[PDB]
Amino acid sequence: IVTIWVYDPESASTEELIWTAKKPSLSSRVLTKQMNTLGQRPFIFTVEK
Amino acid sequence: NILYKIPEFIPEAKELDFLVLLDTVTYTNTPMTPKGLFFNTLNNMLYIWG
Repeated sequence: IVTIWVYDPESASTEELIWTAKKPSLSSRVLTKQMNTLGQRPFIFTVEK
Repeated sequence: NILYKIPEFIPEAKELDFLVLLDTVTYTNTPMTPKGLFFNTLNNMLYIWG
């Protein structure tokens, strides 16, 4: 099970830059819901098949 | 239901054009005077002006 959100490397927390986070920060949460309103959804695509 | 609390003072933006109004910002000293609001129902846009 993978959990995905959107984050901005300039206005992110310290954990999200070294890949040790579990819960989105305030900037990442607000940006994620703002991009969700505009109609953005991620999907995972396997390469070999 | 309450939707927003308009801040008393306008924020500061030295070189920025858009500012996503979070809970951690810096305010100036000039007061903020809201005069009206406008809703666009074709694209679901809200504007507050003053």
